[PDB]
Amino acid sequence: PAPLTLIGLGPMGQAMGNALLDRGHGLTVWNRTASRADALVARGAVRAPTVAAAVAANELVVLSLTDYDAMYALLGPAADALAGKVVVNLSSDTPEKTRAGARWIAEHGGTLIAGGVTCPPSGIGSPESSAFYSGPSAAFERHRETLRTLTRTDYRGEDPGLAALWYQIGMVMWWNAMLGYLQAVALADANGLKAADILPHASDTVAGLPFFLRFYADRIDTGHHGGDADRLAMGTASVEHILHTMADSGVDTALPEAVVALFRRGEAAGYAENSFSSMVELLKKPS
Amino acid sequence: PAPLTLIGLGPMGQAMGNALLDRGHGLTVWNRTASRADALVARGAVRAPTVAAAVAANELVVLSLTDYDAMYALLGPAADALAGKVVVNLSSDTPEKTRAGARWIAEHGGTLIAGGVTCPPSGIGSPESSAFYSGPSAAFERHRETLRTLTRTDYRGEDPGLAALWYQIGMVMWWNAMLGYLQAVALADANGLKAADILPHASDTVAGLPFFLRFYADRIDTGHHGGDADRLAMGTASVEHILHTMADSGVDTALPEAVVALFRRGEAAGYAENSFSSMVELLKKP
Ligand SMILES: NC(=O)c1ccc[n+]([C@@H]2O[C@H](COP(=O)([O-])OP(=O)(O)OC[C@H]3O[C@@H](n4cnc5c(N)ncnc54)[C@H](OP(=O)(O)O)[C@@H]3O)[C@@H](O)[C@H]2O)c1
Ligand SMILES: NC(=O)c1ccc[n+]([C@@H]2O[C@H](COP(=O)([O-])OP(=O)(O)OC[C@H]3O[C@@H](n4cnc5c(N)ncnc54)[C@H](OP(=O)(O)O)[C@@H]3O)[C@@H](O)[C@H]2O)c1
Repeated sequence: PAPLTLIGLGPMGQAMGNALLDRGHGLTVWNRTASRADALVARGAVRAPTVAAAVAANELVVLSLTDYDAMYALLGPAADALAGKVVVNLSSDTPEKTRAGARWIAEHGGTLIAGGVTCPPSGIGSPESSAFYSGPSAAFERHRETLRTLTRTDYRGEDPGLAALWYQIGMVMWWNAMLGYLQAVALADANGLKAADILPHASDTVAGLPFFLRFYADRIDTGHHGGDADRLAMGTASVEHILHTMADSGVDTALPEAVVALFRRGEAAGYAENSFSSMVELLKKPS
Repeated sequence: PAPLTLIGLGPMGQAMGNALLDRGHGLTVWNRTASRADALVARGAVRAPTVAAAVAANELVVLSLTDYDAMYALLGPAADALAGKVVVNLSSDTPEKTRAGARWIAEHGGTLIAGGVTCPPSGIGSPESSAFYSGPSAAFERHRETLRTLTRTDYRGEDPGLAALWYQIGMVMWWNAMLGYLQAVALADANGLKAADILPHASDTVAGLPFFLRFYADRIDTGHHGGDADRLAMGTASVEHILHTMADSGVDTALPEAVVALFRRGEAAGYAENSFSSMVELLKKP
């Protein structure tokens, strides 16, 4: 196993450091809050005295930070010593800001590989986990085996904005679903029900969603949103029932209102008799 | 196989009527659009000439209409014939509209059992189909074996609105995830990808949700909102990245702004260093 540097020891960074040590990689770590490296150092990791020494310790530098602005904040002061470094940035950001980070790293002599890890910390090191990757192909294949200690690698191409784009595409569905979980848990609590009580029904509901994703993927791609499978106006009545159920129980309604608002736009565009998938045409319009 | 009356012959009522005839139930049907009963009547179902005759023909009356206002419009003129009837209303609506409907059926001598079917029409009669049920237990227990012809019966309690409540609880996440799929498709199309291209990743995303449902289940229930797996402030940046990715790609941001606004309410309430699950404290009833 190759040696490498890991900067950023939040929930994800902690998990990566433990999985890299599990594999036997000579690991050099650094974190702004130094205390978060203690457990990894006790397991055999080398604590870098500074972030510059961390970068200098290896060719491969992995970052697990909140966003790309934290990269400039951490790597900025000693950016002159980034020449010849391979910076694998596993932080979420937009495709535009991801490209900007790649441009900034190249201008200082390094090369940036963009990554988007699609698993929680407990998923690091497991082969069922995956992560999108885009950036320079040669530098990626040169460090793919080390990156495969963390997750499976899904290389998307040369443009660094690709991995960030793919990460956002899945996360917009994920946050929508999990905020609906909190919304469902809040409704259950107002009626004397726990998250553990609604867990089986909530899990069965989301587990059947792939069948509908497949059924509507083919239909959306033909560009025709016929109301033969479902009628948007019936979806409006359904989400309105959710909203009023929430309000009747005294539960916050901010997100149910936003859902109803989009259906009302679908009806305002004349899509009442078409499938609810027709709203993908409103969603493609700017603003 | 007890006889019963079925009113409401849309796609759901059609499947129930066929499933009942399959098992051998004596079926009286009526629909506002009378031609909808043609296939069921050719199969042996008795067509009632009026809604009054339909209600008077049996003790068990099953409704499969749009909402509970449709029950008032339909049964209102025949409200006298409701005395002694057991109305099993399988239409989806809010718990409160269900409770008002139960009081209305009680005011006219009957008793209402509410049902929340969690399967499409093609699931009716299938063994793995299920429906929530609420209302007076004795009236439900006397007709449970007939209702079990349609789906499995999941009795949830005496409160008539309980069946609708459980239906709504599952539907919050279903619509949130499905609408998010449309958002992902639109973002994908603005960047040269089709729904077929992001379908495998979208399927992985939703199929991995039950792990996160279990992970945050007992944490939310015990009030443990620690930031060992996630900090809310990190999620704020993440949903801000989605929002500006939508904006940069020139697609709609209405729901991404609504998601960002909720996260910022979490920070505003002092939860920035807690897990994102702590936002349930903001969504809860006083
Ligand atoms: N959490 C997840 O489950 C998960 C999974 C996949 C993707 N991601 C992405 O992975 C990244 C890491 O998230 P996370 O949850 O592991 O942790 P996080 O809470 O976002 O923090 C990660 C690290 O960023 C550092 N950091 C943030 N802002 C900084 C700044 N201005 N200057 C210096 N250091 C800064 C923190 O340093 P300190 O230790 O000093 O605070 C911390 O070590 C994010 O981009 C996230 O979207 C999250
Ligand atoms: N279909 C599903 O995927 C599904 C799954 C779960 C449960 N459900 C719930 O099951 C119920 C029925 O589903 P569906 O697809 O059959 O709905 P639908 O197609 O809208 O059927 C509505 C039925 O109610 C009748 N109706 C509506 N308004 C009326 C009024 N004012 N007076 C008299 N009759 C009236 C209609 O009669 P006409 O024929 O004369 O128009 C029709 O028979 C809904 O509440 C739905 O949410 C549906």
